[PDB]
Amino acid sequence: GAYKYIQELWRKKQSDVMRFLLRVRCWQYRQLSALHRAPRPTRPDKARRLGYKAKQGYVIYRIRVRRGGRKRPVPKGATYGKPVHHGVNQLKFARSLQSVAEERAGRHCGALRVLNSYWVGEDSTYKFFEVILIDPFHKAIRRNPDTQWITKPVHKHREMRGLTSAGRKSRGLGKGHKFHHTIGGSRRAAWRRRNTLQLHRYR
Amino acid sequence: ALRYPMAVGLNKGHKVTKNVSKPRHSRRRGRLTKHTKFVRDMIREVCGFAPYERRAMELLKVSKDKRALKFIKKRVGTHIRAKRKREELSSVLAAMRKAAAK
Amino acid sequence: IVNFVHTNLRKNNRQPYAVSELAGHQTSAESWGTGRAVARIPRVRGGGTHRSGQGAFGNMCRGGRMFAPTKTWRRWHRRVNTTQKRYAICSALAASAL
Amino acid sequence: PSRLRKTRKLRGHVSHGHGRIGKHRKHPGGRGNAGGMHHHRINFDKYHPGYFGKVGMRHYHLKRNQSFCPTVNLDKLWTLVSEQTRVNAAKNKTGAAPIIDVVRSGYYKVLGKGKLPKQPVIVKAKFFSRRAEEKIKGVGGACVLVA
Amino acid sequence: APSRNGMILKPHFHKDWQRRVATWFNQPARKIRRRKARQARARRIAPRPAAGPIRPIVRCPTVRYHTKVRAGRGFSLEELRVAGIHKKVARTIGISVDPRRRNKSTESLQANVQRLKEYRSKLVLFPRKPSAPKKGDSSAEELKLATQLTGPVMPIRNVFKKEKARVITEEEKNFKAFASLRMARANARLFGIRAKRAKEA
RNA sequence: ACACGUGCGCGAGUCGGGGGCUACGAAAGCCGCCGUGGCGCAAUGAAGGUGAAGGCCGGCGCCGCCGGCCGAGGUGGGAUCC
RNA sequence: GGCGCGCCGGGCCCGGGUCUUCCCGGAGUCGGGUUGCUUGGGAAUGCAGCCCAAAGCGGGUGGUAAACUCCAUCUAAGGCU
RNA sequence: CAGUAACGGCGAGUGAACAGGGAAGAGCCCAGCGCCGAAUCCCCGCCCCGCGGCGGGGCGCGGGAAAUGUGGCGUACGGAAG
Repeated sequence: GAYKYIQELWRKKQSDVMRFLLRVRCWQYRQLSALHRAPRPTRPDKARRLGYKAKQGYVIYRIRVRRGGRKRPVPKGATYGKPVHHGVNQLKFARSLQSVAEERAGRHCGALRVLNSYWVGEDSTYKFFEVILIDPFHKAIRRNPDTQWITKPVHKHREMRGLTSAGRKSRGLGKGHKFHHTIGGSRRAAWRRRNTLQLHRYR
Repeated sequence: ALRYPMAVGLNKGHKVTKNVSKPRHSRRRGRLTKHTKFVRDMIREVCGFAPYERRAMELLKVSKDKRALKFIKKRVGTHIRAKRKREELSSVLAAMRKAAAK
Repeated sequence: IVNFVHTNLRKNNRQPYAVSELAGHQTSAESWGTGRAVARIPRVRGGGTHRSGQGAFGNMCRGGRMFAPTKTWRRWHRRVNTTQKRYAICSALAASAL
Repeated sequence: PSRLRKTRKLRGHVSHGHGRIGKHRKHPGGRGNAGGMHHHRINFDKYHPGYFGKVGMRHYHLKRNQSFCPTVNLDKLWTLVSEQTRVNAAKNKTGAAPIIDVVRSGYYKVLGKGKLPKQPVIVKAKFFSRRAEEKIKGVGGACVLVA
Repeated sequence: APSRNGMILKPHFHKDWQRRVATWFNQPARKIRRRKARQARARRIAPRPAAGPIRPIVRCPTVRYHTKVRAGRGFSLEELRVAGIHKKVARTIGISVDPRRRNKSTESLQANVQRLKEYRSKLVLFPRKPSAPKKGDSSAEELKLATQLTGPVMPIRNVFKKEKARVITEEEKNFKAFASLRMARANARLFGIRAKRAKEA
């Protein structure tokens, strides 16, 4: 199949073939608005993996996120605290720019529900991500029993809660020795158990 | 001259006869299949090389595969990875000493 | 042993009671300070009402909270040893015959 | 019982049993374990010697089951097996010794503290001390190793 | 401040702990809540075991506990295969499966094979239609003695073999058990530098 | 939470507190192949680790095996018994 | 509003075992450096920015940095519950 | 487990995890790789049951999505074909 050839060609991003396409498209993407609808997946291959079945109701928005970290919003760099919290410039936002992309695609398209996203280019100033959006109300999705999980009210705004694959990676969850601080539901759920007096009735 | 099974030492543990079990199918992931070899060999001919590979190649052509080792160890990541890269960049380079011979 | 076991296991069928956590502390009260010829109690912030400048926070203050408000994490239940529990019933049946 | 307490016998007094000169103030020594090297040094020197400083090697991921080796002495070795066996050992004619599987009862080492009564044993213990060996050999027994 | 000979003790109450006090007045209502659900489930899983499907004989890991035996997650795929049970059919007839469980021993393997052999003989299998007993079912007189198994099904018990008294042989008397352990310690530790100095020599 | 005193129970053990089984009663009663586990029963060392009486009479004026029986100290003061 | 007893409406023409020939995996992502936050995680537990940029007997983990060995242990960068 | 390993002007303080005993207990689906003539899907017209969860059966050189990949088989516990 062609998809395996597109898969391994997309791993040779330093090649003359892909450095032409990742640059000339990255030009084309700057000239477009910061959030616009793409008519198809830029990568038909990558969208296959992340769940994009090319049928009616499946949507792909190409949104760009302004590149760099996060500087602390304080007037004239003055945090009026202790020398630890004096920091502003070299600070980093907890979620990835791919997750910041999905939650603008999903916020703008509130009617739709965000599945996943994939990188399609980066410049000095911007990254570019195709975000896979689904209609929970198109009968193609609303009838297909293996894709009617998004159609239920539990999956409203996955992108906003870190349920999307890009969103999950900011939380620090997974199994084993490295992911103890989010054992239970999350980092918030771990913290609670550990800082709750189980004052038993008898004790 | 009979020993006992001891809980510490060079050959410690409890008596267990070992079953000849087939290794599980998850173990063989990343094994180089006949077809996926061809695809990476095919796309290599279509795409070419990364600039760091080509620079490392020109350090092997002057025959400096420590200054090439120290290069790739900065470029690709670790020592274990940079050694495998040096092994494989020298393998594609050996074929250029073959393919020009006849 | 009958007295000890009776007067610890009768604390176990006992429902919690507590004063509400916010009781007395549902005001924006603030002490007038070190003049004004009044006794430095956190006075209720200004208005055209009776409460304006009365006194809110304190066990002694009218309205107010109580001293050390009763918490529901009081140890209501006292556990007794099984052997001691048995040696209350053996003694209680024994006195019943007499 | 709030009625049995000292608080009830301090109604009618003034300071409530906390001094008239040095009043019951909030934290007049600092909170908790403060001034341990400054103004509470003498308490810490006299009663908690060794409190300040490091010693020995840090062991990061210590699991308490790798270093599990619960010990029984020879003093109470016979209590692991029923009193019937110790009775049936001496009286019978063969010279057969009963087996005390020390691992079955939940100990991994046999230390040799007690006087061991003069009748043979076979002890299937995981570890042994040097004395515990000599005592069982002296009474006339086996120190069988097991894992 | 410390008064005299006290314990240098550190309470963990420097946070806002009173907000997060978990009280246990739920407990007696919870024990009824769990119990009512346990009964209502048992009456639903109507002739089936109440405690659920069979769990395999499983050794506890780590040297502390490997003298004991548990109920596991589920049966290994080779424990089912040697027993002759299909891994998709196992779940339907009340057998716990987990694909994760390896088998390193024949002892634990053949024990859990013999476990499934005992289970299937104990099993009473109803027809899927009452008016049609199919080929892989049981007889009507053996179907009327079907009662819910109160407690865990084939409870896994921790028992040691009946060994008798022996006349102590002359190697058993003359086995230096302490010095054996102390030699083994050295023969584990130093071994690596003997094989290294055997390279040099 | 810790300490010490005192009362009770059991005692080298002890304790279900978490779970489970069967109006007052959200109580009480029960479990022991629910004692997991806690503390106690063993200490010391940074750790590798090690881990708690002997003398005698002999077989080869002795020395490590061979053997045999008796064997958990001594002094001083000691309420109580004799 | 559950729950099966009998008819009919249309769907569905399915298995299991051994044998041998073939098939088999998610990339600006792992990973590395560096920075900041973070954690009990200590020559960096986690998270993120920028830069470097993979492999296929490979890759990750194996609670002290690194080289050289064996071994053990899972299949990451997709989803539901 | 455990106020433990560890963190900390190694000061004040902070501080998990595994094992074990329980409550509950349930597993799974894709992409890829491939195979079958896109075998798949949404929608409009009429007839016909029919439902205050708009679904069922027809009937249409009726329209569209879709080879930039729909559907069936199949997912690391291996799988498929003969």
